[PDB]
Amino acid sequence: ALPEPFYYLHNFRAVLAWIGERYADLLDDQERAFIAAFAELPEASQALLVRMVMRKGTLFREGKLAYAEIGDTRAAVQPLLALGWVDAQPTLELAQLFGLLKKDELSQLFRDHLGRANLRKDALLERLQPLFPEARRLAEWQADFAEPVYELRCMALCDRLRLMYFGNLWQDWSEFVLADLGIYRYESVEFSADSRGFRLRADVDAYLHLFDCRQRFDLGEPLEELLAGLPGEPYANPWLEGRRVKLLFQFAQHCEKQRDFDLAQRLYRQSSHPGARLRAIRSLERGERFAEAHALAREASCAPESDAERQGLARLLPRLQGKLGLPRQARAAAPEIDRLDLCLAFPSEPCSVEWAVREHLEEPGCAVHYVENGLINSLFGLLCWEAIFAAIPGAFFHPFHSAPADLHSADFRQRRAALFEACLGRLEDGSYRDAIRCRYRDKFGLQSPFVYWELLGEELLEQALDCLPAAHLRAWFERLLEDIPGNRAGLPDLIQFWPAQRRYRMVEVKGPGDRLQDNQLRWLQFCREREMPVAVCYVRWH
DNA sequence: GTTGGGATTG
DNA sequence: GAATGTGTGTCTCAATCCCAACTT
DNA sequence: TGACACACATTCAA
Ligand SMILES: [Ca+2]
Ligand SMILES: [Ca+2]
Repeated sequence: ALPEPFYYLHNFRAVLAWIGERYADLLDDQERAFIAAFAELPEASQALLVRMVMRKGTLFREGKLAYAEIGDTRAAVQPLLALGWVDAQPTLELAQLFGLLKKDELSQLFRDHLGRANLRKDALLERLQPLFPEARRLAEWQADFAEPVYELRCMALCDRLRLMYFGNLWQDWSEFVLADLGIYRYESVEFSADSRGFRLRADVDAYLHLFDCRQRFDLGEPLEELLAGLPGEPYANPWLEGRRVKLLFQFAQHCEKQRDFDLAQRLYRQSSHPGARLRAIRSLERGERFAEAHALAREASCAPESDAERQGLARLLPRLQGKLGLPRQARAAAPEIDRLDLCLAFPSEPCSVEWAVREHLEEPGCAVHYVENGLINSLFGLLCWEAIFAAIPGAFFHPFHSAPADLHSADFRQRRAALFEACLGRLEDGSYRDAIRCRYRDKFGLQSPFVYWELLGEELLEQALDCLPAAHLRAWFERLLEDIPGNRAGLPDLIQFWPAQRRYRMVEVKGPGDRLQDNQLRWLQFCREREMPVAVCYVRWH
């Protein structure tokens, strides 16, 4: 509904300029030649090229290329044919033709070799691939097919550019029009004109290779040839080693699901990924090598990766000490968790077990809310908003940031320690209550990692602000900062407020067929050692 | 005719 | 009865087409 | 496009 018909080409020329000035030193010979050559195309053909780069395929029937802004599809496509950037009569493997053509058209083309039953499209290919392994020009499948198919052949450079400008490959160019329409509305940070996503080109190239390995894997191919291509020595850049170490982790998971534990051990062991060490032990155990398992677990319990790894090691060590001759480690006492049982009539009809306990528990002198990590994450997101989106160098390179780029980075707290000391300071004097309504009214709806506007109504915001102790908020917000990925979930299903007694209690509801998860248990027990009001409500039916 | 999942699209 | 492995649904931007599968 | 929580199945060491 915005004016201009060509906005998407304005936006693409826009990103070409931005990579021209910000990434100038990072471009190559072949690449900088592309940005130059692109600017010389007619407006009609530059527009078509942006359409194909923005749609799903690398392959298109001329028929699917109808656009009003560009009059003729065939006319606009010639200057692109000249650079070899768009192929006509490209080569299509059997499977790819099944994408381009309807089942009607495919039925006739292979009309000979389908006699058996009329059957599905996914099924045809299964029975039709052994007959047609080879790939052919579109002309060599049916010689008279008069509709071109186009293959955009320069797409690799475009993803390299998209990756450099955005700094993660999941965001589309559609980020532009959505922001303009006011659909996804982002916070605007003012960062330096020299700040950018990637420093070295070898950083871009490495990200791109890891992305290639999961692409080739989520299709597959064996890892046996993939781990040939991955580096066997850690990456220079920390964020890359983050990405690589995670990739290794997920490959090892796929191994474990195929019951290949001897390889699973080798893979987990060379990933630094969270809980990788644990899956390594549990993998060795699954593969019946108990001797190595026990030694790894003993090594881990000495300086454990996390409270969650402590929590799992507290199960693995004694079982291993069981299948080995060793004396068991008597596990710890737990403070216990405040039990509440409810016998409720049947659904009918569902209506989750959680919602039902919310209506049951409301006194009405009691108010009860369904918020899962919504309320603590959100209050934190509001209070520390000015610290989170603080303009720290290399934390923002574009307009579309939903969270700082350094968010999971280990020293992220330390770099902002100023504004965090200030925002966390508002708990010590009274100023947090007003400050949170201030960031809340001003910043409502803006995309942020922690703030669930959907969840946070006026009633819940001010009920929580006056029933939640300043000091308990200090505790939870400090714990949240200790491991951002590892502590932002586990929180309970419900929180209830008694505003007259300015009390609250958080309640986890477990229907039959759920137990308390490990991270949930950490959250409950952390509160319970701090003498915070949490409780677990287990429901039975009758 | 209906679903229902996808792409596409501003 | 724990403790595991493993499968499923919910978020969605919303509106519109275009197909493939099912149901009449 | 995952991250989360839940639901259900399987396999064990008390
Ligand atoms: Ca829940
Ligand atoms: Ca629950």
